[PDB]
Amino acid sequence: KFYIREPPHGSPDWLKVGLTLGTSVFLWIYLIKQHKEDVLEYKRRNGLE
Amino acid sequence: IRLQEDPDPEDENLYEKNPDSHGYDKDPIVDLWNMRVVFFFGFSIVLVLGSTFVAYLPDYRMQEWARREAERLVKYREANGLPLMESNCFDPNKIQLPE
Amino acid sequence: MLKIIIPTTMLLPMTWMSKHNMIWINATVHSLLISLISLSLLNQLGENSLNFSLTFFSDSLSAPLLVLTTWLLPLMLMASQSHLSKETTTRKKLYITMLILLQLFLIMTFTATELILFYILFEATLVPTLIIITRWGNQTERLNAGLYFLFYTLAGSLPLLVALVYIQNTTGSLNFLIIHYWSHPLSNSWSNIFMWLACIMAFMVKMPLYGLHLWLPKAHVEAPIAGSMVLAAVLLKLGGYGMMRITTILNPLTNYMAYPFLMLSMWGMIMTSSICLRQTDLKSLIAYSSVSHMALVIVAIMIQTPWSFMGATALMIAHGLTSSMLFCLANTNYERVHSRTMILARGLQTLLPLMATWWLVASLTNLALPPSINLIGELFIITASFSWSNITIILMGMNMMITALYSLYMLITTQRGKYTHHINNIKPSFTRENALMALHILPLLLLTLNPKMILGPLY
Amino acid sequence: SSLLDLIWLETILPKTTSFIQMKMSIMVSNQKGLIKLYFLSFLITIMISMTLFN
Amino acid sequence: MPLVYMNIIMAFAIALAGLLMYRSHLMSSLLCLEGMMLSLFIMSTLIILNTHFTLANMMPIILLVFAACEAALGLSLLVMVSNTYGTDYVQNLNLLQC
Amino acid sequence: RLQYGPLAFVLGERTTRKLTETSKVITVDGNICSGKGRLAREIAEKLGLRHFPEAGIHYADSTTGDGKPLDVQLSGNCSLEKFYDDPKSNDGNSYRLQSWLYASRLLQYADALEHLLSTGQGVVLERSIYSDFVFLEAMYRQGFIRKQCVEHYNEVKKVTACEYLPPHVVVYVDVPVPEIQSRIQKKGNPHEMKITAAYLQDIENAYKKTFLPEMSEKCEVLQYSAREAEDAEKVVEDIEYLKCDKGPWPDQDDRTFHRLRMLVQNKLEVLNYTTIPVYLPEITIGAHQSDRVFQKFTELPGRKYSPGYNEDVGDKWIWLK
Amino acid sequence: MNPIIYTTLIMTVMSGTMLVMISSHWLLIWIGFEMNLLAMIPVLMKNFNPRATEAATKYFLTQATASMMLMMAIIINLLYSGQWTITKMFNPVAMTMMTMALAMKLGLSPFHFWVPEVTQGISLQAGLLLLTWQKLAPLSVLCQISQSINPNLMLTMAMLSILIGGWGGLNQTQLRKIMAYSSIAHMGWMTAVLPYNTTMTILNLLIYITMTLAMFMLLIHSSATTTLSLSHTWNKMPVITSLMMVTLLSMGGLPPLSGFMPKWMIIQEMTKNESIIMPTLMAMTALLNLYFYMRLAYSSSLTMFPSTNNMKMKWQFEHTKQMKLLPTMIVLSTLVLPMTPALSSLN
Amino acid sequence: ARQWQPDVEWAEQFGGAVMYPTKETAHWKPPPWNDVDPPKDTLVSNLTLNFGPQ
Ligand SMILES: CCCCCCCCCCCCCCCCCC(=O)OC[C@H](COP(=O)(O)OCCN)OC(=O)CCCCCCCCCCCCCCCCC
Ligand SMILES: Nc1ncnc2c1ncn2[C@@H]1O[C@H](COP(=O)(O)OP(=O)(O)O)[C@@H](O)[C@H]1O
Repeated sequence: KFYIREPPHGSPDWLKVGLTLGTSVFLWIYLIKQHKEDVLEYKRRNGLE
Repeated sequence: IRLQEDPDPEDENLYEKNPDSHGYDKDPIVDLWNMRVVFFFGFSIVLVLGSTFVAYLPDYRMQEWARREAERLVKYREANGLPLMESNCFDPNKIQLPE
Repeated sequence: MLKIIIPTTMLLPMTWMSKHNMIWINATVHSLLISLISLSLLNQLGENSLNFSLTFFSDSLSAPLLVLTTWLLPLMLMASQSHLSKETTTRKKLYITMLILLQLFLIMTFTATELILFYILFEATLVPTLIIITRWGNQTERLNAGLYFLFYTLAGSLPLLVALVYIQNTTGSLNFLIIHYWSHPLSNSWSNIFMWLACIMAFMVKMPLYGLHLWLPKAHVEAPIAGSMVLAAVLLKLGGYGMMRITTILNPLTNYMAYPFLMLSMWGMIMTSSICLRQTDLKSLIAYSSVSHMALVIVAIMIQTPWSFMGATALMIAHGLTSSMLFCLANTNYERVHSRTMILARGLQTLLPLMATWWLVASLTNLALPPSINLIGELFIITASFSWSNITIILMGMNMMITALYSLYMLITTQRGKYTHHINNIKPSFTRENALMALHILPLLLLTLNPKMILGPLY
Repeated sequence: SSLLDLIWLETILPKTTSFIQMKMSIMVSNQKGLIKLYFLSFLITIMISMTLFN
Repeated sequence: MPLVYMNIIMAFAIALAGLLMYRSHLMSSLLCLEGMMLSLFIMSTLIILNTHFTLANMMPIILLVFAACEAALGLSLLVMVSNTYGTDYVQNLNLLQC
Repeated sequence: RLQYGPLAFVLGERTTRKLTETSKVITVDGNICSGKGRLAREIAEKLGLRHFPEAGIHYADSTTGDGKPLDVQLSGNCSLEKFYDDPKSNDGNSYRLQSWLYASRLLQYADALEHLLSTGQGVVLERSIYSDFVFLEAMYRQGFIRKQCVEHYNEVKKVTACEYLPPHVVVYVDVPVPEIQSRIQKKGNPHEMKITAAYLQDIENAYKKTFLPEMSEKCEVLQYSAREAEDAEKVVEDIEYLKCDKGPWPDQDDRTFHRLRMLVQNKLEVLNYTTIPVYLPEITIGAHQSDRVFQKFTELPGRKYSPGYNEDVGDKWIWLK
Repeated sequence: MNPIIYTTLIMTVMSGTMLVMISSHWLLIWIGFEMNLLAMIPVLMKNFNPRATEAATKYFLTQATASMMLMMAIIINLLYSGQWTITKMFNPVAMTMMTMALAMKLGLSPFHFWVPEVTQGISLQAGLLLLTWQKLAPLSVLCQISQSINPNLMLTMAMLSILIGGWGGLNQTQLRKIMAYSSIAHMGWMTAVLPYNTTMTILNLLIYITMTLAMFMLLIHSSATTTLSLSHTWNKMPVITSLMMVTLLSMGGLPPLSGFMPKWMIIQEMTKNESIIMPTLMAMTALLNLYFYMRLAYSSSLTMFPSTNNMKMKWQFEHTKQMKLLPTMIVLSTLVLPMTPALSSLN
Repeated sequence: ARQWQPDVEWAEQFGGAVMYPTKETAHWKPPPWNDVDPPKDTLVSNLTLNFGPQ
């Protein structure tokens, strides 16, 4: 112990950390799925593959 | 006085602590290696290697190519009695003047 | 060009992630490596330019300027590490970051293939320079110097932006290759006169032209040593490069519109040399010598002949190297005695011999001494001006005489005579300062050995 | 050095422009903050826009 | 256009000129501001009644509602100014400068 | 919630609900070397209130980082001992000390108000910002400080102390100046032994003529002599039987308490006007010295980053914080 | 003011602006303007003092006069056309009345004095909300009715705004008055491009709003309302001063920063319409704004002004409240020049 | 032997009510630190009434 008063950010807010990581993972997987669906729809409409 | 101001510090001499100082850093080892890297890289690498690289850069400006082409053209034109330098750059037949 | 651009953007995080005592070493080593890499741009073709991609291209005019910039960065690092010993780590890294950003902007400026991207980059070069001047200048006048520099450049350059967007609307493209191939003559009209004026005036203010040059002594005298080195060596060459680039679409209006600028350049060359004769400040003398040399370059570009452009390119490279070396020498003297007065320190030949040798060589290169590339460029410009008219020889001879006079006046005042008795803190010259002078002077002599590398596309 | 560089090249381009800008800035910013005054200005502007603009 | 519309528009113009020319009192200018909306109400209802725009007959009432909302706002600001200075004179509103 | 703010207020946290009618602000005052400190200790312990010793130099050091005091060059730049030895210094030590002590008292009053509004427990302070000016007048009438220093003090005090609630109880301990000097001589500390009689008299005059008349109008004022102050049982009994409904505390509401709590929990907003651009030679610091001292303070162990993000003092999980 | 009352007043201001921006009826647009003003006055008077009361009084008088003129224009347009839909106005007199009313609401010259007066009078949060949102709404109305705008009147008022903003900002030392004159100049630029490209008007609006939010939030973070108060920020938190310096450089239009994009696009668009004199004058006049931005930058970050002694306690203490989206606004206001072609998405 | 940094003269140059003072602007004064002006000593002037004798 160093500080005379417990700092507000003394320990990680695990709820916020978990929500942040989950939001990042969800956004990345959603973006990958959206890009795949966009490529498939573009190919289907233009009659490429 | 109008402020609580520091006095102007005395000039710091690098030779006082380190008599054999190269003038790069206060730390002796850091200063020595700064001198070494500067001298090695700059002088040796850049100067010598870049100078020989520029000296032996290939003839991409086609100076010698132009000279050989000129030699061939002069030989051919003086062998056949043609003028060495043509009067026109382009073909007057291919040029169509206005009426 | 990415093989050179990306290493600078990697110099940035390396500078910010290196240790506190290793920033100078790492920056110098990797700047020298980047310069060596950029030495490969000198292999140019005789027919056309090096068109790497749709965005960047290199030419016999851009290549020497890029090599000069990449070589100038580590010398600036050496001088900055000289004068920034007591700074904090964060501020040292910020200064190095400003230098790196300036080099990156200059590289992209010299290699930009469109006029609007070139405008954006050559205007972006102002911010790091202004920050450097007004933040790490020593005296009070740095703020006024920065204001003058910024406002001169911007008041010159904004009509250039308007003219560039107008030209894009009229012709369809600002790509340099397209505007060179699809160029059409400029008829004698008021609108064309003012378009020519917008472009030429922007680059003339950048040059600077005589009568538009006060910002140059203001900024050069009051900027730190690295800022002074970059201002004279490279930042003055943006105007000449731009004029040699834009004048493709400004014909035949350049035959008639160039008279006032030619007269200003010649007479102000004479006047600034005479001013150099009577300068009580060494930095001001160097700055006015720079003004005279760039006035000669302006004369070359305005007369606009294949012999004038080669001389302009050679003189620009030579002036960059020589002015950087002179500023470094004057800065070492200032770091000795903490004053810029020329007559304060005397007998410096008997107090510091090898620095006297460096001063002698720098002064001999400052005046046109054969076979130096300074003389090569000046002689080509003088011959082209002679073909233009036969009294330009009178003006050029007067300028050469005054140039020799003030160069040797500076040398004799600073180095010869008897030393000042009460100045007793002139320590022996450092290995770092001697190496800085050697790295300034040797490439100039090697360029003298091989002169076709700096004679431009017209060679 | 003195007459041209330090006096007249400074007087013509940079100093005169700065003086004009300072004078205009003082003129614009020198207001007593009176709603009566600048609402009279509003009335004049409205009349001018109605009449002189068609 | 008939002369009735001319008179109503002239009344609006007069009330607008009155507001733009203060004398001493803020209350007098508030009264000038209230008259402009009265002229607007009269003009709007004269136009709507003449063209038999049946569904537009509710517009003047909304106009009156927001008119008296503005009047309430002006009265509140006037009481605050009068508490601050002792009079509703607009000369006292000079702390802020342009 | 989880931190006081508008969200907590709209959730329903109310200061009036939190209070227990024993939440009182009591300030004990007196001349130099009185029994005011011991009286405050006894009153605080008997009434179960939190005691706040006098806010001298390094109080902010005690409340931030680790409780240990920092260097005088980094916290305060003033010396009470030097003020005693050479009161008429040419470096502005006297007014630097006075302004720093006023800022420290302002900080302590903000802390006490925050504690009272967040816990409901009363606070007994050994001195307040309302009593601080007596030493300013004592310095001014003795020629120690200047009229410009007094004017700057008045401006800062106005714009700062105009925003807080006066104490519920003001307890003044009256001790005659000869007795003050006798106690000083008995204590034997040389610097305070150098205190002159006129300086002590000016403090008492300021207390008697300005502070006590000013505090009487706002709320109750209790005055005791040495013997009366020594017997704290009667003092606490007198406090417990005080009838008063003319103070601003009864007029305070939930919204006013919300605004006051939002103000006092923000320590940088409390000290906002303690540094106003008034360039007195006593309190102004040059650019170079300011930069050097700021660098030294940042080089202090647990001061480079925020409290939760200082690895050198044993903070882990920084990369996930 | 109760927090619930404050948030409901903010919601009502936003409701009025959204009603203006979604309505297709002139009466509903006027209703939105009235609701916005009615809920905006107490926001100005939130921190009660004579200066705030005077600022609110001046703002109310100006906006009430503008609303009266706007309703008169609506009625006159209805008389000659019988139409309530917001389209190209059918009467030139009504169009002139509407143009003058919307210019007065925006603060375009010569209807500008209330902008510096009120901005100085009110606090920093009130000034931020005022500038941003109260420019957001009338510009929407003008963009809707652009095709009937008189180019001469609009460009005259725009150039006057640019010149007057430059000169006023040159003279001022107060940060709020400086921000107000900057707002006047930026509104001038936007309304100058308005009669040609409402897309460029919207682009300039977005960039100006981002830069203004960043600057105001930096001022709130530093709690500085004057030049000398800002001169002490380098001794407490030097990062904020550097961020303010780069934001000031961006607001001056210096490349390669975000502030150059609106000026560049507007100059290009006006050049496409064979306008050269106006773009050149507008480009040259902005150097005054750049000058006083640079003067502010000299005092705050590029030089070190003297500090005081209680700054040591300020060092000891840490900032509590966290600004929301401040880093995002600082990044978006300086480093979005390479993302210029997104204005097509804005189209 | 050190970089010049602004002093009290520079700060007082930048610390006026406005830049570029004139006579009127010199008569002007900067606003209060907390934007709260001192209250004015206005007189309530209560109505005085004679209740009686008639
Ligand atoms: C459309 C959404 C717009 C934004 C809505 C939210 C605004 C208020 C919240 C952000 C406040 C500033 C950011 C820094 C907060 C620091 C305090 C902290 O610890 O925050 C933790 C937080 C993660 O918390 P968590 O709840 O997990 O977030 C995911 C959602 N549940 O950490 C963070 O939130 C940090 C990352 C924030 C993301 C960057 C900001 C939004 C950018 C969106 C992309 C578009 C960029 C341009 C925006 C303008 C144009 C649209
Ligand atoms: N504003 C002030 N200016 C100068 N000195 C002060 C100030 N406030 C307190 N002091 C000094 O701090 C000390 C406070 O202790 P004191 O009042 O003697 O009570 P105690 O005897 O219980 O310690 C005194 O020596 C006093 O001189």
